[PDB]
Amino acid sequence: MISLIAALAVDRVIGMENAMPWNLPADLAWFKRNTLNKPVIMGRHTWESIGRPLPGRKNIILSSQPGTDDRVTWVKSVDEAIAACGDVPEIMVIGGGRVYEQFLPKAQKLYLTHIDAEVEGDTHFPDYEPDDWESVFSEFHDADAQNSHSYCFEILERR
Ligand SMILES: NC(=O)c1ccc[n+]([C@@H]2O[C@H](COP(=O)([O-])OP(=O)(O)OC[C@H]3O[C@@H](n4cnc5c(N)ncnc54)[C@H](OP(=O)(O)O)[C@@H]3O)[C@@H](O)[C@H]2O)c1
Ligand SMILES: Nc1nc(=O)c2nc(CNc3ccc(C(=O)N[C@@H](CCC(=O)O)C(=O)O)cc3)cnc2[nH]1
Ligand SMILES: [Mn+2]
Ligand SMILES: [Mn+2]
Ligand SMILES: [Mn+2]
Repeated sequence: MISLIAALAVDRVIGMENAMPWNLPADLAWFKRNTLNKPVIMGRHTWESIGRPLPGRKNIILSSQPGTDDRVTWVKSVDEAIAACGDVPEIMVIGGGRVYEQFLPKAQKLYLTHIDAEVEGDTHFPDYEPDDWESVFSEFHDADAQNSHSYCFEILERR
């Protein structure tokens, strides 16, 4: 099973200048809980944005060019990325925009955080078709001293 996990600001913005400008510790904790002990697939730009391997997860990087770091696994196509995960129950695709576009048709589940923040961005989460997806979990949180915007955790499953 393939799942996508992402945090979206207003208008589906996910990034600006290869960075995420907001800081929401509760959402990073949600990201860790839902990805730990699973393989994670990311594109090369997202690898450069994170800047280090994510511990406790098999890190798989998509790039057309040879890898430059043997602490992670480098693959050259979507099919190779999936194969490199082996026989696991759930593969987590962690972006960025171009990678989400390619894996969305193959995904059964979306883990989305909707952040109430207006962000100038240059990268967006793909338009998906709402009729194809059923919301099976949602949890709203007001802003607090640690998290400066309100946010909604949602899990959607392909109908
Ligand atoms: N808010 C969130 O949830 C979230 C999550 C992830 C990322 N982001 C943000 O998203 C932005 C990065 O997204 P992006 O769309 O620019 O880049 P991306 O999807 O991270 O990376 C694209 C790169 O991945 C490689 N790639 C993708 N598909 C491939 C394929 N089929 N075969 C081989 N290589 C492939 C290529 O690398 P080569 O050029 O080396 O071939 C391509 O240039 C940043 O702003 C980051 O902060 C946000
Ligand atoms: N909901 C969501 N939020 C994100 O921030 C996010 N980020 C990415 C890609 N970028 C990043 C950037 C930083 C870390 C990171 O530092 N993660 C730590 C945080 C642990 C914690 O804060 O408790 C990790 O070990 O996962 C992960 C992914 C992909 N999907 C996402 N999905
Ligand atoms: Mn092929
Ligand atoms: Mn197999
Ligand atoms: Mn806000």
